[PDB]
Amino acid sequence: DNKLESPHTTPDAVLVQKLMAKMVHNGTEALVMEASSHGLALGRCDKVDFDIAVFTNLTRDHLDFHGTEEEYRDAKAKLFARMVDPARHRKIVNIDDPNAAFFLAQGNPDVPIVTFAMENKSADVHPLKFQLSLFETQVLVNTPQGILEISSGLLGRHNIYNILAAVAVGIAVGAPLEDIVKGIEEVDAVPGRCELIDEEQAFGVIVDYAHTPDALSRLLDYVRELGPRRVITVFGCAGESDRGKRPIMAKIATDKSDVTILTSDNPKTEDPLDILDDMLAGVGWSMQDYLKHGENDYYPPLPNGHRLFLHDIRRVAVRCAVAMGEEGDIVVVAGKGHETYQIEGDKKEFFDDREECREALQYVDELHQAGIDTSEFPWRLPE
Amino acid sequence: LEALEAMAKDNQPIPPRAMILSRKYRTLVSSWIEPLQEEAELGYEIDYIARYVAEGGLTGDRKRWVPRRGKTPLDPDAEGFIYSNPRETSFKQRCLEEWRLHHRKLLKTLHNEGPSILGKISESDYI
Repeated sequence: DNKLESPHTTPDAVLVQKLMAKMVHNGTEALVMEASSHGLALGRCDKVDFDIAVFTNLTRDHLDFHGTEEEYRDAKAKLFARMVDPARHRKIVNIDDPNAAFFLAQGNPDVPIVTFAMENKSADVHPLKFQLSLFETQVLVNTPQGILEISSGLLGRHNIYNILAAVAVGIAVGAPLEDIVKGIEEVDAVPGRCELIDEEQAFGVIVDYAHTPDALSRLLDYVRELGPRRVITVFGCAGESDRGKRPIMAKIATDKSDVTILTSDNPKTEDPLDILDDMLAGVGWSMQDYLKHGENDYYPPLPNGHRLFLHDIRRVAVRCAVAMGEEGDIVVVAGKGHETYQIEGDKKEFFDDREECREALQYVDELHQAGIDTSEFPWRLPE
Repeated sequence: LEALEAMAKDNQPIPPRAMILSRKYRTLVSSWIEPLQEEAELGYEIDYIARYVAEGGLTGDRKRWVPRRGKTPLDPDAEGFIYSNPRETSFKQRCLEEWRLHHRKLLKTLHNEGPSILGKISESDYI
């Protein structure tokens, strides 16, 4: 159950094998080595006999590193064919992806093959239920091999696809669907990636690791699908990161989100206001304007009808975002989903965490009773 | 226009200081139209990201409009002047201002020259 700290995403193969042997000697009955596409292409999980080698989503992975498409899938297929047993290897993957079928075609044909696609009729898997929600999305899977009950996923299609892919691995060990209750609970346990909303009585507040424009837009679409009302997002770029990303992301956020608060998530040896200006350049504004508009109480809204707001401190920005909410409105924190380190220049602070956002939801009642107004960034105070 | 004609007569090209403002519409040709510090409507939408990569995108070479504490003008057009760039005034505003100044100096001459004038109708015409 425990996980050792490793700097790289995939540790050394010899060290991983030694740790697996030490665990299997005492304290563990099985040593499963799971690695991503890059780890499998590097040779971490390749030098290990894999009993079941299935792909959750087969697509163009490591195209810039390997220099050729479908390289990671071919490496995984070769590693599975190196050590393969009859009716022991599982090829559960989405049938819509051509790389998945290409990888399943290679290797020993005696291995069991199955598809986890929902729209495909050959896979026999389908949701057949309408219970999508931000808290729990339960589906009644009706398949001959898959289990009846499904896991509650936070996402609409990604989490549903992950649950459908895991149902096959859960049913391969045990045909009874009662054993999948623990797996469904662990899937609904709100893991690190795209953490769910806090359990406090308040509006939706989610933490996501949207460090790229594509992931930011995907998460914004996922939240717009579920979001009944105004969607507020707070994120920042990285000092010394590619600045090409900066103009587009701000625009992508301002397009979907009605209220966007931009703050410096990681200064990383760059001025906070210096990168915020480059970010606002995407929507057409500059720091001099914002400030002049700011001097004015108005803060005029974007021509599309959405309001943009800028601050330099991440803590106060997250607090104002978590204090500005409605019954149906949702706030999305996209700076650091699975990270709690904030480094401004040489100094590094670990104050940033989800507990900071929970404290804001807990203490917003005092500001509400006192009379402070959080509807707009210029807060109205008594006198 | 007179200065441009003189430069054309003396075969002097325009210096490379044709500086654009925050809005890339600004130039010596049309910065004096009624809509000042505002960009005109075009068929295609303004591609701010395209502009970003055009000025220089992630090559760390762009003019970031952020006010600084030091006594240095953030606007690049103010460079070369002792105090600041001349205040922005439209052509129509300049025309109405010079018209008002001409009429004001005419009224001043009428005041300090007495009622005696070329006009022979004094009573109603003075008022």
